[PDB]
Amino acid sequence: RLKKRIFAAVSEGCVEELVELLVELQELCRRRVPDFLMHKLTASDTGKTCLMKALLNINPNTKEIVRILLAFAEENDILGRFINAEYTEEAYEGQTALNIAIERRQGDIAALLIAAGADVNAHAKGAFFNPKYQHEGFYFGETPLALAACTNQPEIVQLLMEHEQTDITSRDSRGNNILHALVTVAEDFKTQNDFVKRMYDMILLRSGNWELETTRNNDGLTPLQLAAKMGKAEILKYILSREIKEKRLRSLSRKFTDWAYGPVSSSLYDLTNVDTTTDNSVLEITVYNTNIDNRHEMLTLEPLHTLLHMKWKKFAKHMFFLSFCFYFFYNITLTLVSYYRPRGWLQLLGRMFVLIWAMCISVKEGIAIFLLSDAWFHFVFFIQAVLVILSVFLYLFAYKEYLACLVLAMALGWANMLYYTRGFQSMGMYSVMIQKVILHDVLKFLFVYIVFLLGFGVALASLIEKCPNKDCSSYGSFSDAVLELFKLTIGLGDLNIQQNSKYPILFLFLLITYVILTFVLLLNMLIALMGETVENVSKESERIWRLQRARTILEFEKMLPEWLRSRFRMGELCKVAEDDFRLCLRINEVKWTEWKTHVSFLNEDPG
Amino acid sequence: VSKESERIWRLQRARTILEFEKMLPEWLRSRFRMGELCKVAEDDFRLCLRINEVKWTEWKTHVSFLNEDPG
Amino acid sequence: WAYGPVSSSLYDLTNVDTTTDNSVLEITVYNTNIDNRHEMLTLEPLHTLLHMKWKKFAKHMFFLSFCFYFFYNITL
Repeated sequence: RLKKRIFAAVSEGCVEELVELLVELQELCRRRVPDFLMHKLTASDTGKTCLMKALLNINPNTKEIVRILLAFAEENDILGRFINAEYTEEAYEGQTALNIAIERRQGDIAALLIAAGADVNAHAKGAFFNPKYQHEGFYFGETPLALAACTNQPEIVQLLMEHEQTDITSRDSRGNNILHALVTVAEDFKTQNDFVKRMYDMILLRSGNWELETTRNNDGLTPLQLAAKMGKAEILKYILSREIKEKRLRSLSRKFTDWAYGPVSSSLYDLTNVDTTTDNSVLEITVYNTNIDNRHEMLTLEPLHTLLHMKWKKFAKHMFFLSFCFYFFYNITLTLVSYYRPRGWLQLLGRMFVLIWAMCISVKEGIAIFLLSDAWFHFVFFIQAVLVILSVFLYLFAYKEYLACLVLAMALGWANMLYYTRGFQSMGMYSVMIQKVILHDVLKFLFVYIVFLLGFGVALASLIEKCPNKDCSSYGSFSDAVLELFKLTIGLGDLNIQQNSKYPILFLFLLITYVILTFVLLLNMLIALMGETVENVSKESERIWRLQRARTILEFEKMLPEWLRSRFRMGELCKVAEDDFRLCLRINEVKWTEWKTHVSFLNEDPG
Repeated sequence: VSKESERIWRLQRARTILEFEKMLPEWLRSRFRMGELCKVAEDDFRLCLRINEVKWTEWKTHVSFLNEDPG
Repeated sequence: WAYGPVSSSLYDLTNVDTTTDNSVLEITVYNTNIDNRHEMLTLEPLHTLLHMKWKKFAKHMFFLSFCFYFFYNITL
């Protein structure tokens, strides 16, 4: 009944005199050696001592209870194993008094424990701090530094870094260091007020070198590629264009102004890990990522935009339109060889051309298809090529049923040219909105309409008597009924009433109701809906088209052999510091509002 | 209309849910019983429904809570 | 439960959960004389109560009734 009394007196905070008397009694009992104090001061079931039970429930009189407690612990020479005590439950392992004094936003007590000999590298390698599914657990970095930096306490970050025994480059269980943590936690502006970018900048500057932005966690990613894999588009915009104006820490930046004269200036970006020349750059990671849905804002940043534009107008234009010409001639050869079928020096060339190009397209699509909306045109290309090659196989055999496969393949190619219509911005937006429309509405409308068509078809075909003058009625079998309904929908047929029925007024009522239901209702309703969609799609058409063109550019860049890729090599070297020599990509600019005396630049005389 | 379509649809689905909940017999309804007890005060024991949340703007020292160690 | 920016509020359901004569959920839903039910079925415990009831049994019962109706109509 002593441990419980101590716990109650320190948690309730109703008085410090009670805990004073209880500690006096405890010392008197101890006067009759430190392990006794330990086992009588902590809870064995959950490892938690009195300091944690004191800091968890802070009352306006806790700064005295902490002082008295650690003073008593020092007067018996146990302060070490006491202030450094850690949980033992398999759920919050490793937690200490410092994590609790920081999570409760207490600064004074935080410094009080830091100065007394607390461990500043306490790894909270628990199951509540390294969770599996969110909303049950908080992952912050598992170090008091990262916990003081993720809950927006700059004062404690300064006090922790100004220390000596602390370790800034420590890596936790998942592999992350403090910068991977700040990248995994950064959310947005509308929901975070942009405090993580500032802590990133401060922590980076307080240790000036590339030691923190080069290490890899257990997936082999740096804070840059880690900000690109996840959708973090604000920290990426910060890191890609980070200009530092100080003198000694200028080699830490990624954009150096080097030419400025008046309002005109020529910034010189950096491309050391952004230009698809390594294992997984930031460009390839940004483009091929299909799990973020925020690629609207990540392919418009500073060097990525111009990198894509330069790659495009350097070789992707040529390769794209060359491939389009090849496809067009392949399809015209197909169409002519089919139309002029049999019901030579040049003809054999056409047939071998069709064969080899179908084989090539099928091979390429089978290769590219194993690696997965976004890429169904691969499926369409594959089906068309397979149809052509199967038809020619069956033709070289003793078969005449090849015409079906041939004409189906032909029609599929002519309807397939809409994929090569994405090379033109206007036409690209056009094709994208066509596909958006067929996804949005025509599918629902077709489902409903087929339901109605088949229902009323079987109804009308049942109402008809079987007359033995076969030209007596037109709604005969089920097929004829559904066909007459289709024609009367697209407005070609003829609506007559003397249909050999037995209840002709009922026949007329059903037909008029079908005509109403579709023609007046569904078509006009769908037209209004697709009026609603277009007003909302035209603003993202350019974005989705730009992302598709980026996919195409990076797909083409892989077909080239080694020496050509070494030959293009966007961007040229630029000595940046004492000895840096980083590749770069110059981007000129003009700004008429921010007038300033130019101090930082690489070259005095502008060129 | 597109701005109130979701509202009217949600209200219709609510009507349907509550319509279905009355067809079940007694013991099944006693078996589902959304939400679990939670001792709230000296002796309160009110049924409850937990709803987790995340807020990055209003920073404050936490004083009021039922269970000290988070689970 | 609050720890950092994450926290776990624990609402109350003593007269909001269709277990009495006329609760607040049933009164809110079956009321046909207000025309303000746009904003009353999106409040704190009502929204999640409806969502949990739905994904607990109304999904099953709804799809089962639809299947019964579809087979009845095809037989017809």
